[PDB]
Amino acid sequence: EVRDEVAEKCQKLFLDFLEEFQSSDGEIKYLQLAEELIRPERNTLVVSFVDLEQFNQQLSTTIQEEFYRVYPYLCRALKTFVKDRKEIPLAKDFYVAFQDLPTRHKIRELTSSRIGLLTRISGQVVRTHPVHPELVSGTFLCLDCQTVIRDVEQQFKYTQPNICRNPVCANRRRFLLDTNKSRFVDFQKV
Amino acid sequence: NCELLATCSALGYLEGDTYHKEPDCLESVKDLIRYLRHEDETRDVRQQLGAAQILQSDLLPILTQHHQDKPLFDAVIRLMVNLTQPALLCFGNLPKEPSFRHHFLQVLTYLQAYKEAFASEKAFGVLSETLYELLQLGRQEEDNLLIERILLLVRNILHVPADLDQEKKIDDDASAHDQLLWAIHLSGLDDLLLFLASSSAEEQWSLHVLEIVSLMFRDQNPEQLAGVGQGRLAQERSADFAELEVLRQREMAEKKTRALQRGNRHSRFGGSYIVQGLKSIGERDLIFHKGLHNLRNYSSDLGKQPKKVPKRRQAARELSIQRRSALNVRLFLRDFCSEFLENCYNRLMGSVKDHLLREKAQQHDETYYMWALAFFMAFNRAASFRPGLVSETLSVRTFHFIEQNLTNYYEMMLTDRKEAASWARRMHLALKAYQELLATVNEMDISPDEAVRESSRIIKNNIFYVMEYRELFLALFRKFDERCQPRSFLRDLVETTHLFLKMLERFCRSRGNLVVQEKEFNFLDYLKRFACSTVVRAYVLLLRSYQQNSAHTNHCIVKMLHRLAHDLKMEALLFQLSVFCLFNRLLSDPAAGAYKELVTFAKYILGKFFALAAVNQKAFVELLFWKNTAVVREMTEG
Amino acid sequence: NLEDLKGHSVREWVSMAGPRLEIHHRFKNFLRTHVDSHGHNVFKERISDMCKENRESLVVNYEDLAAREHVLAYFLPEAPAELLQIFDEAALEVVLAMYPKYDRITNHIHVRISHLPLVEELRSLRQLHLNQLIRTSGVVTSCTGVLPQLSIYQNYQRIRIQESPGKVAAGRLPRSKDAILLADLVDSCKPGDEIELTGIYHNNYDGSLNTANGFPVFATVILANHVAKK
Amino acid sequence: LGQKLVIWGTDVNVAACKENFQRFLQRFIDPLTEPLYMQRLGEINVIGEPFLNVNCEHIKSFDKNLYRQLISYPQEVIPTFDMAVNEIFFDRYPDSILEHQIQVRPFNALKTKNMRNLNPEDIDQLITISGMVIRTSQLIPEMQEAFFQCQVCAHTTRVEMDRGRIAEPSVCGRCHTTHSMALIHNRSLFSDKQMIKLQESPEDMPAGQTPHTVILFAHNDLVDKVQPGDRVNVTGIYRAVPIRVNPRVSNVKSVYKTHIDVIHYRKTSEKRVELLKELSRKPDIYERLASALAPSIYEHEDIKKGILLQLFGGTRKFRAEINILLCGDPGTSKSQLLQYVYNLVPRGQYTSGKGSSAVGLTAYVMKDPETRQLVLQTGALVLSDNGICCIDEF
Amino acid sequence: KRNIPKLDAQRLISERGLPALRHVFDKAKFKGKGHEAEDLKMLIRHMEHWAHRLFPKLQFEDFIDRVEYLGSKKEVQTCLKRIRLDL
DNA sequence: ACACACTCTCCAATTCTCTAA
DNA sequence: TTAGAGAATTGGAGAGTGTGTTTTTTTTTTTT
Ligand SMILES: [Zn+2]
Ligand SMILES: [Zn+2]
Repeated sequence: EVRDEVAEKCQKLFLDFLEEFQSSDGEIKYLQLAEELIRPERNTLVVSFVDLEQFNQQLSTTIQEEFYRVYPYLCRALKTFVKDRKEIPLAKDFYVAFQDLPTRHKIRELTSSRIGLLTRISGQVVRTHPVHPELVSGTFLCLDCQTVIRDVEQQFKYTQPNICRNPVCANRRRFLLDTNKSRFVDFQKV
Repeated sequence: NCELLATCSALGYLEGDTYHKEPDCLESVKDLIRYLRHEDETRDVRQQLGAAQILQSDLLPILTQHHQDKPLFDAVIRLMVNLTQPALLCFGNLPKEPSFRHHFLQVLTYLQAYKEAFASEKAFGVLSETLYELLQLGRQEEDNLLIERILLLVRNILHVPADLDQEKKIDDDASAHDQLLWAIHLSGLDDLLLFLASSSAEEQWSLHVLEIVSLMFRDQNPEQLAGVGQGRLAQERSADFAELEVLRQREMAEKKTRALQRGNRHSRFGGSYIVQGLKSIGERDLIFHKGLHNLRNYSSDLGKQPKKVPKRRQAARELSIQRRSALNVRLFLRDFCSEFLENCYNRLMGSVKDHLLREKAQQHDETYYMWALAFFMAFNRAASFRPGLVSETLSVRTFHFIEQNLTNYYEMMLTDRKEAASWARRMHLALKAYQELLATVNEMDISPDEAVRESSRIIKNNIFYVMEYRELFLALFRKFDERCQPRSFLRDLVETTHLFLKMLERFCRSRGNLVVQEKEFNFLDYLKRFACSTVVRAYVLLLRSYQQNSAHTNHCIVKMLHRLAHDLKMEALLFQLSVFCLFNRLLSDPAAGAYKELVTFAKYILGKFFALAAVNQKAFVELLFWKNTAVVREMTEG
Repeated sequence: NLEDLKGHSVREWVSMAGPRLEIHHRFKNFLRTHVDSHGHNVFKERISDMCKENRESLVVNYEDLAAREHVLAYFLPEAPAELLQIFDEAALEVVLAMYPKYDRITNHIHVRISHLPLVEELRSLRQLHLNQLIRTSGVVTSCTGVLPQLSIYQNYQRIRIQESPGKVAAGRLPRSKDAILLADLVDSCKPGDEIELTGIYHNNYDGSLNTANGFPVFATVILANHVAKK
Repeated sequence: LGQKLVIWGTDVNVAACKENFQRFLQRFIDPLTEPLYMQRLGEINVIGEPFLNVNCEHIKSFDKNLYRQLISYPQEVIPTFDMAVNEIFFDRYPDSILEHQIQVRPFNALKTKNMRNLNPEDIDQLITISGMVIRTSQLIPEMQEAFFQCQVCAHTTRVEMDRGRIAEPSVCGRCHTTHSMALIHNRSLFSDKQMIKLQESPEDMPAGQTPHTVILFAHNDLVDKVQPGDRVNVTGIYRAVPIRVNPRVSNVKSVYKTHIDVIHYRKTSEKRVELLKELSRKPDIYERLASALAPSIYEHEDIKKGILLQLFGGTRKFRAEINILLCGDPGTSKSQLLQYVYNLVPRGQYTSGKGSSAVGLTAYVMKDPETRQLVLQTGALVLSDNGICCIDEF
Repeated sequence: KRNIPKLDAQRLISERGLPALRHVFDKAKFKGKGHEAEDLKMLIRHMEHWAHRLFPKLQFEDFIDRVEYLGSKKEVQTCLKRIRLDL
């Protein structure tokens, strides 16, 4: 029922930007780059912030001012755009990353004023930790009634269903993770 | 599971892009039919066949590549017609039992997959070519059966609903229904629908074509569809930037109001105040623990959680939302709609009305006929073509027919408790169509032609002289209920009432008095019937959403309310604490500048209240309770 | 035809009765018919040597499995825990056909794969590789005692391997992983050994990692299938 | 009706208190022209800072009654003074735009209490103390307004929160399903906090004893204004809090812990160009500038000239800067000379070749005493890049 | 045990109900023409205050719904005839 | 001794049905 | 036409049960 209108408008306009932004020469820039995502190893598409700026200042400003709230809707736009063009296994998921941002902030300027806003910094690395797999969307099997629960999205602590859609089950604990149809992403700290 | 998965493999196999059938494939599909003939009531064979994905894997290649074998083609078509039959028809209802509910949902899931699989244009192309050949015969019973099952196959494919909850697509993107509809155009299958609708001897198929066409157009309303044009690209682009701008602005404003209301120091800074002289529920003055700024807009209830409602106490709600399809689809639909109205409407309506009158033992669904006339009359009026394009429907028989159907639905909704929800839906559909008839006769008055104006006077004369149309609105208002109907029904009813009163008033002006079914009429006496306090309660409920109501809705309701209060002098019926709470919220909102008529009417009636209250202190008690007509009139006497 | 992947994941496909039986027959026929360049039967000799010494463990080479029955070689790294199960069932009855009294010595025989081509470096493992067959190298640093594990009871041992010194860049630090050895693989190594390890890459939940990092991040381990010194 | 409000546990009227502060603003001219704080009000209207300082001595000299009420009840009085200032600020200059309401910061000029003499009688009074800073925490975020969203139907609601307690919804009002509302952390609204640790200064100690310490909390604007080792005067509210016996159990100890809630703290051109041009155009300027160095040293002029030339240096491949060495007996004035020139240049550094020195010449890596994570400690030579580094017992 | 409080007709006709209502407004004052909005705010303020005396558990809108339903009962009419005119 | 999670019970609120005012 | 009494179904207020919880001796490399 409820819909975040601001987010939906951003999704529509960002899709139009990807499909309509012609180069200095005449071909659609990001359409050509998108073809590399067919490779198994590739997940992330890089977008230039100044290119985004040329389409409309309102969209540029909204993205920077509302980034964390809006970000998952940009991924859906790229997912849709790629799916149109060439065949890829449908279980794969795609990511958007921005660069050429016009400004820079000091470490001591990073304060709770700008939680959630798009930002750029620089520093010197002291230590770097191993790679791990991180769960983003779980699939669970409810054992007492043999029914599957899909796209259980995670937050900081590991969360799961406790009662299923199937009403006769009366379960609370007997749930099994499908580690073959769940999906993960690579994670690293520095 | 494994038994069917092993045996179903018999049909054939795929070599790159060439499909090779087995030499006993016909006997194999006969065995699949033998499985279905002894299927369980849970539809287990269908779920097994769906799990094995036989339709997607083999039947589509067989139909596309091996259709030259007409007996095999016939077998495959009838098999998938049985398999694709809608789940509601297979189970007979949405099941109450959780096991059968799960099976229903799984069957419907496989049907959704079949609908996606059928999106290949080659299937529609072969079907259209086959049907084109069959109609050239001017035939055997098996040929008629093949026509029948072709039409029913595309009907079944269209019928199973799209999961908008699964798709979650933005407007102007194509849903499964949209893509399949575009494939109908790309195949040219639509041309055969227009042939069947326009050809007189094909009347037996026209009843099916009505269901096909009405299934296609469901997402697009005719007014906005008539609106479209080639410049819509820039229009949507610019408008969307403006919408995004106002949305951002509204969030900013609301944030700042909250920011000023909150104190500046942190949440543990403390303090405590005594409100000297303001006694508690207890024997002593109130102690206030919150921040100083909060007292500027204090109400004691602010700390309380809402009352927890019982499960069965909840009101009705909508299971649907407004949408727009892709511009290509919108343009195609507009062309098809224009061509149907140009060539097919009057002939098809005559045929369908003939079948509904004759074939009562067959129990044909009248709601489609009413849907189609409601849709095409609205499109025709939105385009403002000559009334001659919709000639067949412009007669008294339609009003009588729909009145008896609507009153039958009303009586059934009251009596047949076990199906009152569906009877309410049927009744709502009938009301919508009737409103379009009234709008049509209203429109032709402002035409330049005296002949159609006289015809308009004849129709309106019969409608106002007879009892039923003027009594019906009061019958619906009397039995409106929050579990029975959602607020959309109430909006349609009150707007139709405003239109009916407008035309009634214009008709009464023609002579010194109007006589009706037998008594001398009086417009004010008729309006006095609506002074029932239940009707006002329904009006107040509709007024709570004035910001979400349409401009036309707000105009209609406020016009009727002022007339009823002022000219009937029943003003004190509106002295209610619930209404006064709504007035308080109304005058508090900074968006009040958009609602000048409503705020001025509110201040006017509150002025009447305070003028009375200055004389008579009993008004503060009466404000808590609903009035009988005698009490409304007695309050001014005291 | 076994190759007809339609409407199912390969894990589901090889679970079906038809494909399971085709895989079973193909591996059995491969065992009986495989010949060397001289026209000698390879597995007659190898099985007879296994039986004479009571060793209860059969080694197969990936290269000539691929060369003769490529369809099985194609499925094998994608669903190892399925095809290896079918392979064990098929090998035991060939052994009993040749040596009918061998059930007196053992009731199970394990097939072990070798010369798998897709070698990976011990720091280039990613989530792309989960639940697949891989090959890596490193030096053992930690090694538990041999302990019994429930199933009946069988031997179990756990080890830790890290990148070989001098294969890390100058002045930086090595990565490492844990591995599990079951049944006849225990005491196939001791600390300081350099080994070549073929196994299945596998992951599971751990509350300590989630509480230490604040994100729902899992732990991983390698199930050994064949171990050999380089 | 605001005139009915009276502070709890006492008998002081809020509205009267607000009026008295406004009279002070409208009347207090500087005793040493519109009122003094009205000058600052006109200035802050254009400067755009969010705060206004007031000296307590002006309040006292204007009215003893208001001063007594301020010191007694700062928690209720200070928000009232905030409201008074904002009323004047927006009654005047109504077209001016400002993002926040103005804060008022009353401050007392000099120390009133030794931090050894704070007693249970002082709790929640406004006090001022002085000392030496020891350590400063990392910045801490703090919740202000929680954001709740329904899992079932995506309906949202906001909860203003009550002295650290959140009023979690039990049921979604739109879809009537219990226990379906979830807190969205990064959509909530936050504020800044920092913890500072302070010690009594060595002058005011009893003989031979070790020093006492206190903990200070600073919010929003003040959250990063001091560093370790320096010395300050602070004004704040003296708070007291109970502590729990264990993280699970809800029992509390019978002896409370106290801290200071900070409100204010204080630390203890063409004309120049033309003067420099004229002075540079004067004869024997090289001798004069050299003579200006180290007046305690009466005869070593050419050494002073060499040091002056090192301070001026060359300009930018080849090393443009200058290096100098001083040799001879110990006990000679050379160390004093190093300390003198060290104090003349902004990027300067000073240390000894002895292992007992305070900071090393060599860079190294160590564990942070707070987080126990690694930190890279660069040496004095690196820190003095584009600067002068003085080395003793070389 | 389980002595749950609730607002029924006997509670509604008690002193904190209609009698207290009858006496609360005789101290109030209203400004009238061109000030109807402010008068309404004052009226609602007193009404919310009064309602909280009668049953301090419900929100004001929910309380109004209970009073709207409960006004139907003959028991409150037996008191209304006294409140109107005089006892 | 003092907190979560789970299971279970009995009391009486909400609606259907028949009846009088 | 409007309202109250007797019978049936259902929510949840409440109780009970199970479980968890700086400071000393010895080696090794490299600095002296
Ligand atoms: Zn379940
Ligand atoms: Zn909800």
